[PDB]
This record gives sequence, structure tokens and C-alpha cells, in this order.
Amino acid sequence: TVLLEVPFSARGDRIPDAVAELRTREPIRKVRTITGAEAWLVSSYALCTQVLEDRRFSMKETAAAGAPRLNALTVPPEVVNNMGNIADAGLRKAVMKAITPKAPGLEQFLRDTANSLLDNLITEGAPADLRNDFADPLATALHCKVLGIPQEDGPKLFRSLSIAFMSSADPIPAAKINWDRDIEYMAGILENPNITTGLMGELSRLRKDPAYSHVSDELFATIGVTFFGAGVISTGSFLTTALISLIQRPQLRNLLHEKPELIPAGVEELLRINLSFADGLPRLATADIQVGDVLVRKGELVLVLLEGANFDPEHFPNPGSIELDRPNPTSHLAFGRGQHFCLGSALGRRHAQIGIEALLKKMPGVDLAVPIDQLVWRTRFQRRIPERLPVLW
Amino acid sequence: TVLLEVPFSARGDRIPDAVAELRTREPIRKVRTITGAEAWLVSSYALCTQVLEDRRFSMKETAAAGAPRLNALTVPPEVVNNMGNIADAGLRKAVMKAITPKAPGLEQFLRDTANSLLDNLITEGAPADLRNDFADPLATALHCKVLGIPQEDGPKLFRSLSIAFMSSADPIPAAKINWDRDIEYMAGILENPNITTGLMGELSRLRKDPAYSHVSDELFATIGVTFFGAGVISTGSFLTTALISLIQRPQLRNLLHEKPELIPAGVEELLRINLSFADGLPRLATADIQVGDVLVRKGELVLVLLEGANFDPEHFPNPGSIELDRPNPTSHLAFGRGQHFCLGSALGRRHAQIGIEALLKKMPGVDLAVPIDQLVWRTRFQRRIPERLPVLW
Ligand code: HEM
Ligand code: HEM
Repeated sequence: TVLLEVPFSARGDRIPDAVAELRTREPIRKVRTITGAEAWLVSSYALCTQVLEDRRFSMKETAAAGAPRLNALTVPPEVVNNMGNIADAGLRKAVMKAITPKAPGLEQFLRDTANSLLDNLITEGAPADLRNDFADPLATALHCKVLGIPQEDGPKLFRSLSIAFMSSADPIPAAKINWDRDIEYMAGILENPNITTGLMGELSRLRKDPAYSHVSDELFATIGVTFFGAGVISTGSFLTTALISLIQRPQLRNLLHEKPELIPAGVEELLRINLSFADGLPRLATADIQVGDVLVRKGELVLVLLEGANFDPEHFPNPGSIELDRPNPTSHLAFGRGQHFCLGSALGRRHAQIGIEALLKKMPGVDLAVPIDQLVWRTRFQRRIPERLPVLW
Repeated sequence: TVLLEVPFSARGDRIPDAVAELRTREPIRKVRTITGAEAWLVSSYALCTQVLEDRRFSMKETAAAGAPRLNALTVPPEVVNNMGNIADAGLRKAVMKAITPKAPGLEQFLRDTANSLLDNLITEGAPADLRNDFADPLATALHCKVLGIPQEDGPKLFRSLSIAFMSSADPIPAAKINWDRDIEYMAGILENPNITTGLMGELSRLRKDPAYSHVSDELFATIGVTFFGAGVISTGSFLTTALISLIQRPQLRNLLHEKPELIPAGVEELLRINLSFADGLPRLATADIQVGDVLVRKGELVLVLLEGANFDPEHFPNPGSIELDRPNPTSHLAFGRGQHFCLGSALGRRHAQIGIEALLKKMPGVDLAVPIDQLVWRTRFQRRIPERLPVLW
């Protein structure tokens, strides 16, 4: 038999029984990635947190030439250290401030957008596709507003993402074509005097402030492309698979419909059980480091399996059940942990909360319109998502 | 180990090594379908032809209540015998005449449509998706013209197909919703005095002719829905995967570009090697019948594996190679054989020939824009297709 291959399944509606067997038997174990590289797959809550909280397991060094790879780069190697670059340019606080859901008018914009999308689906009649015609457009609209860019520019930027977020053994020529185009777009945005709000409006101002005169135009454009992509793919994908989890729990659907004040707790549990990340989070060891029964050697690749942590019964008893009264509800790793904890966590929560609130109000009878096994799961991608999500109501 | 399950792979770019091993060892053998039923999978050219040419292996009887099933019905059971119903209504010759590619102006329409689609892709710039933005729209436009219906009605009818042609273990609620809507649409077309050309224009006339006064309005509408769906899914899917086969053979691409008069021979070979049909063709035995070393019993399900026949080296030496000078070039089973031989075979050939001619003229440098393994193959569907086909040129 060959060395255990990752990822195990592209299906995002259920966790393989094998994850629990692996966590019990070998919570750090050797695997082969799609590139043919070896890696250590970490699958218990304790060991996942250990790796994520130890910066000697480096994100930046995953981009080093000659390293064992999970998958091919789809961005320039310097862009793997995007947040480090942002910090070094003195831009971290400004970026963080631009991406909070608390910005005036933003939540009402989200609600208005969700409700319009849903009204259009109701007008057209069932079946509706909740990914392509709800969750993804909601994510796209949100991120255009957050960035300060025209809504009509969203679709073309969105269309890069089915390739930009591939998880490929080999470099992807289309990724570079789209990256270079999208960078040119963001560079134009920075020069556009009409763009005065949101993240790009703020970066535009900082660009002309003496305190940032030696920050490169490349970095400013890169922030725009990377935040649009990461935010849109992450929120669209999470909301889509959260909707599946909800639709398959009619009792929970009914409870949240009846008591919408429980939606934040529900969304936190949907985050905990979410299978949106298709691969473990990669890190490269910069030292020899003991992780459980394994001495990881300098230069080795480590993969932090989020669902390994999040379904660990030692930390989350009855891990497969959505319980709205857990004593440790935000202690999941859906947003990572440590140095690279998700900058967009509050925005991600709000997108999902508002999307779900709107859907339950407009479509309280929502149900799948096809048997669950008929969903088509995207392969060799950094997220798990159904290509279409057909529903009726 | 469990009984061998079908289908073997949803990948449409390569035949599994296992097909040849099976044909050699056990050219009729027992398998389990997605419903849990047992079936006989037939995989040699000799045995596939035998089954297809013996009407005691019945298409109609596959719809019988209580039969072992390949997959769930997505149409009313009477619609499985659509061609029998057409014949009995005296409509077979008229339907055949309406779907030939030789109709005045049709081939020029195909060429004009292909060229417009391609010009739009060139204007937008690489990468382009040759399935969603070329092959499928070309198929849809063709079938609206063939039916005599407005081009602007094509997209909505097309959108039914990702569900109508599912290969599901269980009935699909959305299939019935879309079927009933599409039937209402075709019924309206038959009543619409503006619709005077194509298949629906002819059926409209025959409907009011005394020789067809006791043919049901249900049958007339059913012909419209079934011919649109079967034709669009079959041509769109075939052309898409033929384009992959061509793109992966730069020499052949160059030869057909240089000598376009060889395109018909090329398309015949692309048909022969095509993996578009995801499942064997189902038949139910109506008698005990010897097939190779197996006595198939009355009531048993038989699956005719088209690629089993078409890659059989006993009939097609060097079966995986496209050879434009074979002595038996149309003797493949891409269009079936016998009673249920494809009514649209000439139209299917023309769609593909014209699409390929246009693509090679406009995009002689066409190549995949992503590694081939990055294509996402649709699962649990009656065809094998990539969800997107990214190319550059
Ligand atoms: C529910 C939605 C989201 C989920 C589940 C999610 C998940 C994650 C995870 C797991 C990480 C850690 C990656 C690692 O440590 O290797 C991360 C980091 C990150 N997230 Fe999110 N994310 C979401 C939404 C967003 C949004 C809306 C944005 C911005 C608009 C965003 C921007 C980022 C960025 C820029 C990082 C990199 C942090 C770093 O490398 O230091 N995310 N996210
Ligand atoms: C390259 C394109 C096509 C391919 C590969 C294809 C393939 C096939 C195959 C394999 C069968 C036999 C099914 C069986 O025996 O169980 C068939 C039958 C059929 N085809 Fe096609 N087809 C194509 C295009 C079309 C088009 C354009 C139309 C109509 C516009 C069409 C209409 C039909 C119909 C109505 C049948 C049923 C015949 C019967 O049950 O007696 N097909 N096709």
C-alpha cells in the first residue's frame, strides 16, 4: 500500500469516519500531498493549537524554493507573507479598521442585498441555486462595499477565484494571467479619484501620506486583490456549506427561524463544524520541534487539519452535534489561531448571520430540491463547495 | 470486498486501465448500481452489439415498476418509450426530417453562432471557459433553431438540464418541477401562431391535421422537451470533451487546422473515443438470453458500456489512438446501435464539425490554461463533463 494521501475527501457535507480513527491512533502522522511531497498531518485539538501557536512553524517559509509543497503557488512567493508585509509597511491597523462589520451602513447594506437576492429567487420560482445565486453574490457584493469599489466590478474579480484558489500539483498559467490583470485593476483603483471609501479609499489616502511614501504601489494593489479573494472565497464558501448544515437540520432551522436572537450562537456552531477548508493549513518547520510522538525536523511540511481540531471530542463533546449552549463556543479553529488568526473573522460572522437571518425569514420552508448525494463537490480546490446548491421552499 | 460498483470514474479525459482488464477477463460481469441493484456490465464490442441488436433486451421495460434500476427516473415512466410513442403516433418520419443538419440556412447559422461566441471570447481575453461560454451555448442555440423556438428561451430550458440528466439513486423533486414547467412551455409553443418553423412548427401543423387528431397534446409537448434536452446535453457534452481530446493532441490540432477537410474523419474518431456517456446504456431482459458465458435471466438489468465497445482492440486496433484512416470508422457505438440508434446522429456530427472548424480557425493556438488534473468532473450525472474548461490561445 502507498503512503496515506491527502486530502481525504472533497465532500463538504460530512466528515469521513477516518478522521476520528486517525486522531485516536496517530494525531500526527505522515502523509503524501498532491505534489508527491511528504508532510505531517496534525488532527487533534491539542496538537493543532500547539502548531498554530508556535511561529517556528512558519507560514512564510512554505514559499521557499525547494520546500516540500502542499500545492503549487498561485501568487508570487512574496505574497505568501502578505500580512507580514502589511505589518512592516505600518498598514495593519488601517486594514483591520476597514474590514470590521461595524462600519456605518454596512450591515444594512448586507441585509438589503440578501433580501434583494432572495426576492429575485422567489420571483423566478423554485428550484433556486443558493450558491451561485445567493451566497456567492452576497459575498461579492459585501467585498466590493468593504473595498470601496464599484459593485459592477465584482463579477469579473469573482471569476478569477475558481482558478486562484485551486489546490494544484503544478503552477497554473491562468492564475498568473488573472493575478496580473487583477493587480492592474487595483492599481487603477488607487489612482482613481472617485474611490474614497472603504479599504481602497483608505489605502489611496495613506499612499499619498508622507508616513507611507516608501511603501510600494505593488503592496497597495496586492492588499486589494488578496483581501477581495480571501474574503469572497471564504465567506461565500462558508455560508454555502453552513446553509447545507442548516437545511439538513429542520429542527434547528425552525428554532433559529422562531428565535433569531440565537442565530449568532448557531453561526458559531456552524463555523465549528464547517468543512470549507479542503486542506490542512500548511506550515514549514524552521527548527526541530517535538509534536506529540514525532520530532518534526527543520524543513518539513506540517498540515493543520481544522476539522481534526474542531471535531475532537476531548475538546468538544458530541462533536458532530450543533449545541447552542457549549461553554467553549468560540474556541474552535475555524478562523485559525495565533499569528495568522483570520483578520476578517468579525466580517465573516456578520455575513453568515445576516445571510441566514434573511434566508430564514424569506424562505422558512427551505429544503434541498435534490437528494444530498447529488451535490457535485469541487475537486482540487482550497475550499470544499458544491458547484450548485438546488433548493425549494 | 463488495460487489464491483458502477460507474468506475466520472473523469471524461481518460479511460480507466480497468476497462481493458475487465473486457479481457469478464466481458459480461455482475456489478452493483448506485441504487443497490445488481446488473450485468457488458464491455466487449461483440457482446455490446449483440445486446443492442436484440430487442428482447428492452429499453421500455427499464421503466417497469419494481425492476432493478441503474438510476431513478427523471421523467414520467411512459416517457422512457418516447420513440415508440412517436412511431405509434405516425410522427417518426416528420421528427427525423426536422432534425437533419441539411435544413436550409442551418449550417450557416451554426457557423455564424460559433464565430460570434468565439469573437466574444477573444474580445474578453484569455482565459475562456469553452464549456459554459462556447460548447453549451452553441448546442443551446442550435436546438432553439432546430425546434423553431425563440433563442431567448434557450437559457431557461438549458438550466433544467443539470438536474434532468442526473444519475441519482432516488427520485429528484426538482426534476419534476422543471419537467412540468418545460412541458407547459412546449404546450404554449404549440398554441403560439408565431411558431411556424422547425420541429415545433411542424408538430404544430400536424396537431391540426385530421390524420393526427387523436394524438395527445401531452405527446407533442413531450417531444419538444425530450428532443431539446437530449440534443443539447448530448452535443454540448460531446463537443466539450472532444475539444479536450483535441487540445491534448497539438499535432492533430495542427493537422486539422491545416487540412480542415479532414475534420469529418477527425470528429468520427473523437466520437469513437468519447467518454461522454457516464453509465452503460440500460436494458431489461424480457427473456432468458445467453450473452457470452452468462445466461441473463428475464427481469435482469443489462448495462452496455459504450467505451468497452469503442476501445475494444479486437475491433479497433490501437484503440486509444486517433487514426484518420481506419477501415471501419463509423462502426463505433457512440450513437448506439439497433432499434434505438441516435435519431440526431447527423446533427451531432455537424455541430461538432462546425464547432471545431470555427475554433481552430479563430484560436489556432488553443491550449488548456490549467493543468488537466485541475478540471472538475461532474458526478452522479448521465454525462461526463468538466464543470469549466479553461483555455488560452
Ligand atoms: C467565515 C469566513 C472565513 C473563514 C472561515 C476564514 C478562515 C481563515 C483561516 C482558517 C485563516 C488562517 C490561515 C492560516 O493560519 O494559515 C484565515 C486567515 C486570513 N483571513 Fe480569513 N476567513 C474568513 C473570512 C475572511 C474575510 C472576510 C477576510 C477579509 C475580508 C479574510 C481575510 C483573511 C486574511 C487576509 C488571512 C491571513 C492572515 C495571516 O496570514 O496572517 N478572511 N482565515
Ligand atoms: C454527439 C452527440 C450525440 C451523441 C453522442 C448521442 C448519443 C446517443 C446514444 C448513445 C443513443 C442510444 C441510447 C440507447 O440506445 O439507450 C442515442 C439515442 C437518442 N438520441 Fe442521441 N446523441 C447525440 C445527439 C443527439 C441529438 C442532437 C438529438 C436530437 C436533437 C438526439 C436525440 C436522441 C434521441 C431522441 C434518442 C433515443 C432513441 C431511442 O430511444 O429510440 N441525440 N443518442
